[PDB]
Amino acid sequence: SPAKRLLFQMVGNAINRNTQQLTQDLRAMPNWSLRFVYIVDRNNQDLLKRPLPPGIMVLAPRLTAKHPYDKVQDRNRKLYGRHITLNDGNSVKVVTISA
Ligand SMILES: [Cl-]
Repeated sequence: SPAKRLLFQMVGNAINRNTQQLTQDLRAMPNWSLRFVYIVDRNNQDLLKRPLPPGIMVLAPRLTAKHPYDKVQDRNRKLYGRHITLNDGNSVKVVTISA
């Protein structure tokens, strides 16, 4: 639920940003908080090219233009996810992970 509030604030920021700007503001976040957020592009790559922890790729395929939001329990963790399209036209999936 901290994870859900992180998704919320992140999506709130990201929707007004382009790919390059969202990449740099993701990079500018502190390391301890990055372990909880991934932003996955149309190539199923994290915007900082980090390897995706398992579970991210159970949730990501579900996140769609028609059904943008979903939550999953995986490996004693809640993952929360949201598909958005940036002002670029590029689509990304912001995914956050708990404790
Ligand atoms: Cl959108």
